[PDB]
Amino acid sequence: QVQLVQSGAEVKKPGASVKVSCKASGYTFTGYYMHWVRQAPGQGLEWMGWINPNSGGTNYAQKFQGRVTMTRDTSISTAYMELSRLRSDDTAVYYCARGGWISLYYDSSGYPNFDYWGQGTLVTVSGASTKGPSVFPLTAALGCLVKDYFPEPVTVSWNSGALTSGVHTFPAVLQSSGLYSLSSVVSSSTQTYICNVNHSNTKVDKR
Amino acid sequence: QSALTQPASVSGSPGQSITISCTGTSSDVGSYNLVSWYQQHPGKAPKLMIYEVSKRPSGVSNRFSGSKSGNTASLTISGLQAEDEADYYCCSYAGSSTVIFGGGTKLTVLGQPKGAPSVTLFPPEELATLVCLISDFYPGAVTVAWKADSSPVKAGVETTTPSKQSNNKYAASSYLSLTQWKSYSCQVTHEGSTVEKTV
Repeated sequence: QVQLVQSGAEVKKPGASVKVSCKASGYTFTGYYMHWVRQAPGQGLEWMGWINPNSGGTNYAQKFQGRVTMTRDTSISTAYMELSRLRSDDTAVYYCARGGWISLYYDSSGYPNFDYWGQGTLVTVSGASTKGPSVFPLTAALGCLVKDYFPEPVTVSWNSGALTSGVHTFPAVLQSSGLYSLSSVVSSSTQTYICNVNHSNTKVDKR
Repeated sequence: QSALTQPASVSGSPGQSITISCTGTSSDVGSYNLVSWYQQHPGKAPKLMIYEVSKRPSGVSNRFSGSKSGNTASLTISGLQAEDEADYYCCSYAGSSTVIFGGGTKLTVLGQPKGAPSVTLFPPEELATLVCLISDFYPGAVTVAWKADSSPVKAGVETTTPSKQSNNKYAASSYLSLTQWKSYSCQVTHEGSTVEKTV
């Protein structure tokens, strides 16, 4: 049975490099194209390129041409993908996948038939450093807006834990700066509302 | 390197037939019968469901079929089940030994009637950040458009992926970071229907 086993998760800073391995078993490694596909969180699949493990021949998608190198070691049936000069948006799950049978006489490198996949290798790219959040105030609707913090998580409460009904704390958004932002929301009233926020050793209170 | 065009979301009731479209150009989808469909459940690798437009790998249920007309390929799922709920990607040969994926389609199998989105738009000590808060919507897919007065703005926008609330509905948020603030509108469209908030 065909198995594609990838290396473990990677943590990197911008400008650095990452090299992901894909060890193949259960078939003849040099007989099939190996493709690389990546997927940023919540985003779509994105083809990166292929390699001929028998010859070492590659192609790469235009978008990664100049930054990516695909190599192979046939003695241990292992393919490699190295991505250089990493940026925050290179953060993704990287998959190796077996493509078409390698023929002379036909170019089957472009066949989108990926019958077997690696389990995927997460690499997270971040240049951001620890920063405390700023906290701002927003049937009646109320809430507070907390800008530019790092990292996850934060715990937010209202009136030091007294209120829960109709209370909604939104998931953080990750900005192109490497920083997070969220909002927590819960007129009739004759009321003090404080949103109590915990992180950076951060404890703030805000109406 | 322009992705194939798929619907962002598709929904159906159990037992129904659903169809997901994949629109490319005459130079890929429409020049070849090299179109594949992939099913992806969260946290797992994609899985080949259909290849060469209409062929099924062994093991794949016969409820999944594929067809192609012109530059548009289509995945059809009959007798919908709860487990068929996933993300679906079309993929085609793109010419010149390259491969291109479609943008992806979220298939939702309705376990509750489609509802809302409720939109709260905040124009907010800081005087600039406009905040569009989106909640209680089902299925879990929305797209967000920002307007300065009556003219679009697409720069400086950060939006979350939809996240599941306890009531199997979804929540999301879109941020507009500005300087120019001195009306604004947040436009969220859900299942082809637009919900608008103005400040």
